[PDB]
Amino acid sequence: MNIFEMLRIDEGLRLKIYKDTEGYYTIGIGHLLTKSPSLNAAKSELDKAIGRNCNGVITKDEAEKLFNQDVDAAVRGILRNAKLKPVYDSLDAVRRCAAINQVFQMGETGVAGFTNSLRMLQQKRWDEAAVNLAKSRWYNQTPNRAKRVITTFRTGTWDAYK
Ligand SMILES: CCCc1ccccc1N
Ligand SMILES: [Cl-]
Ligand SMILES: [Cl-]
Repeated sequence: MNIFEMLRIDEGLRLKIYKDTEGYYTIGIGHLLTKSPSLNAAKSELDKAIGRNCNGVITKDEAEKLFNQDVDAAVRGILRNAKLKPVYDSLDAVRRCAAINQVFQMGETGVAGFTNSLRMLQQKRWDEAAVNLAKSRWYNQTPNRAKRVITTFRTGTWDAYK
């Protein structure tokens, strides 16, 4: 297992514009297009990201390309963050995938305010961090996914992704 496979599992793959769990226009492998509710803004955003007139539809390769860029951006966002960086570097490889997942789904912002969890993870208090992480709107809105990420942080194995 690796980050791409993991995220492909959590986000799925859709080649036509769709609405995410929060009702926002998205495409491909969880690639957010816009928070606005105007489909047209969304199509404009898609065309600009792809570089051609898509008319709301993309190819598999195009999707995968956005996905590459997006995984990369996420990691790089983590590395640039002062609160995040030190934590991330303290983790092993599996757990780092779980960190990237979260940032991919919620932004560096969202994650940057999980202060108490940050600390617990840095101290390697797995079970404690796991409980703390579940006390969140993130877990409450997307429990199945949050469960898999939390298990991942908790155990350092790919079991939740089976
Ligand atoms: C709870 C925050 C977990 C975390 C630590 C380091 C980098 C990214 C993320 N998501
Ligand atoms: Cl792009
Ligand atoms: Cl879910």
